[PDB]
Amino acid sequence: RRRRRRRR
Amino acid sequence: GSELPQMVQQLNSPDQQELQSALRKLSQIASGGNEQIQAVIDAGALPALVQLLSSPNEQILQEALWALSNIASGGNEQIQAVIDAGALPALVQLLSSPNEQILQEALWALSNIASGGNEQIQAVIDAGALPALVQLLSSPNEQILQEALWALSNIASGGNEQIQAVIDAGALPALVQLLSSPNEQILQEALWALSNIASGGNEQIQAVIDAGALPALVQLLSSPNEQILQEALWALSNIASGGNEQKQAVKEAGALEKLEQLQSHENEKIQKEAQEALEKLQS
Ligand SMILES: [Ca+2]
Ligand SMILES: [Ca+2]
Ligand SMILES: [Ca+2]
Ligand SMILES: [Ca+2]
Ligand SMILES: [Ca+2]
Ligand SMILES: [Ca+2]
Ligand SMILES: [Ca+2]
Ligand SMILES: [Ca+2]
Repeated sequence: RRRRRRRR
Repeated sequence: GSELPQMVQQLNSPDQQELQSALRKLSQIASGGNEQIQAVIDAGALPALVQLLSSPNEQILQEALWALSNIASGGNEQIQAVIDAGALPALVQLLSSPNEQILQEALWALSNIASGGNEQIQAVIDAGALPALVQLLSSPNEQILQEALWALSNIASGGNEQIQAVIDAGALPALVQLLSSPNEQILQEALWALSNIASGGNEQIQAVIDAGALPALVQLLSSPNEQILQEALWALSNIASGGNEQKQAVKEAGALEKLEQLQSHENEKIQKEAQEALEKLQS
């Protein structure tokens, strides 16, 4: 359940 | 009133320059952390951002999708607010888009929503995301395939009902085929999604076996790549955690010979995992 916030 | 609700009021403005400026600022705030995400939610941005997902204007659409995917990167209560606003039907519809930029961004928001609780993952399934996600596993576009794998792995990390919905959508034959991929990044993500399906019940672990995953997994143990090995071991160990019928299937696939050899590997993480997988099979 990995969450990703915006770029870089 | 305050600065943020004023920006929310400009999201339905007939002036597209005023609309884009406010949209660009709310998007920048929503990328600054959970506290800043809540300020955007409290100002009432979500119903307005959901309305912009239907826009034929790609410039408006790209910034609105960026804002929503970032709001969906916050806590479980914040993800629930995105669902309650009715974002999922619009997000699911954008999976059939021929625009690779819109498509990738729709995949970002959906995977972020699917990274929440079981009931939130179920809401993504009920919205009808699975047929499009399974179809995207056949894409020649490596970027779309990876985003679709990430979204599927997040859905497969759910409970019994969620894993069952992934199997019933025909995701296993496509995932087994992806084990024979020359792409190490795709291979890792397909192994991640398979490990999550194999983390379910004995019948679901058996569905992974019936799909023909074991011969590919056993062969991946002979890889000179330690990273691929760790991923393959994680998947096989999950299958090894099943019942006696499942344990016997791993033994017939010729895993014991490879796992015995992997106990003598230079890498300590490989040693521990292969010793643990062998413990599950022999007991
Ligand atoms: Ca207005
Ligand atoms: Ca105008
Ligand atoms: Ca247009
Ligand atoms: Ca295109
Ligand atoms: Ca390609
Ligand atoms: Ca390669
Ligand atoms: Ca190596
Ligand atoms: Ca372990």
